[PDB]
Amino acid sequence: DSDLYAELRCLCIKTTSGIHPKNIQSLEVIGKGTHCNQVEVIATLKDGRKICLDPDAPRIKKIVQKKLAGD
Amino acid sequence: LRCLCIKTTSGIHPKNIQSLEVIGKGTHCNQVEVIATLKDGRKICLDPDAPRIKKIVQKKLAGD
Amino acid sequence: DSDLYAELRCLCIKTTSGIHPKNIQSLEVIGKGTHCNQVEVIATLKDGRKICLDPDAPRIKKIVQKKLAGD
Amino acid sequence: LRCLCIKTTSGIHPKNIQSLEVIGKGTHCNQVEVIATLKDGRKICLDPDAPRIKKIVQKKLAGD
Repeated sequence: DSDLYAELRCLCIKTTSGIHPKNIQSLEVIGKGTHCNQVEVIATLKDGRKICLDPDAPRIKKIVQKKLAGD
Repeated sequence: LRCLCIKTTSGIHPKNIQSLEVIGKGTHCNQVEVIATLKDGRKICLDPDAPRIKKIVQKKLAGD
Repeated sequence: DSDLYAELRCLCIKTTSGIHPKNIQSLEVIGKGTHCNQVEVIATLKDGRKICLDPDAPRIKKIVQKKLAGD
Repeated sequence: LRCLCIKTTSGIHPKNIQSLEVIGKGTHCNQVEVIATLKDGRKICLDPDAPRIKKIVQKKLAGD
């Protein structure tokens, strides 16, 4: 809890569960660790923009399973 | 440009996974690709259709 | 400026060139794009902590070249 | 988990690369791995020893 100079920790303090899966190009799930003590999910949109998703949101868990499935 | 993951696995323990990237099918890759990054920086492809993997993903998402 | 709700843009507003190459596990170089109009370099330390490196610093460019080479 | 890049390439245009990740040799992968993510989300392995790749990396760092 004593940051190193220029250290990058958690990326997403604000999150949403309101995205349409058809607009997502890829998804990254970053588990808890020494860099940040909360799970963070980042969705990369087809246009390159990125958005912070709520890992605990039921809708987000279902979006992740459909993606895995090729849905 | 094409598929990166030609060999995949389904028996990795979740304690070792730091993060996962899920990429859908595209013009030059007709399969969903799941790349896990280990705590030691090494990377591996996971079988997206194996039930063991679907559960490891849900646990990673929940803080497991 | 119009950001989408919960959008993630630039990650490193503070950067440094004072890092020892031997402590770096992996390096990520993220080019400019719609998500952020400046190059960003994130070094992941052996312990998992992450730090923002200066891409324009001669010392950083040389650290990337020795890493590519297996140093 | 071990070496992810068995096939690498040295002829991709930097215009297509969004980001690169460089991973050093470890206990079970005796080669530096360079994974490029294209703007379409596909991933590819780059030959770290080729001069055309060493230069593409420097252009990326420089913002070209």
